[PDB]
Amino acid sequence: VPIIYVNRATXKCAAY
Amino acid sequence: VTGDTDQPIHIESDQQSLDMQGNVVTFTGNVIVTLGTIKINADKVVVTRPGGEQGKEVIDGYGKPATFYQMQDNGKPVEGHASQMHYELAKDFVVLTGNAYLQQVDSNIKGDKITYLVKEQKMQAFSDKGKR
Repeated sequence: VPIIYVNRATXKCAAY
Repeated sequence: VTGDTDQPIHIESDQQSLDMQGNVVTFTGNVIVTLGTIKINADKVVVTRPGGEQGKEVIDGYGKPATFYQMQDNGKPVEGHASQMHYELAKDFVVLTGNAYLQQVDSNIKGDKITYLVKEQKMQAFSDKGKR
């Protein structure tokens, strides 16, 4: 799968 | 955006770490999982893959509290809960098990396990063989 994970604790992201 | 594929899975979490082998992780702290305007409130979530071997990988999640939101195809918002959630990329659906609940004014499902088919009315009891 295409994934995106984001921090609530910083408001910034990375794909998996 | 997609291919002719499953939609991209979105996860918002408070604090986690990444894998020294790049393939087995966890997402943690008052977590939201979002896909197809399904929402899942969680506490701990998993994603795990074998580098792309046989093209198969899985998604799992737990919540304290857990909440499962969807829209229903009849143009309505819906909420619910379960002790755990699971998905895999050849299933059309997401499955919820242990201590599960979902309700509209039109329908109630609660007990072992929940699934909803985002094209067809087969929400049913499927009482379970392992709390996982």
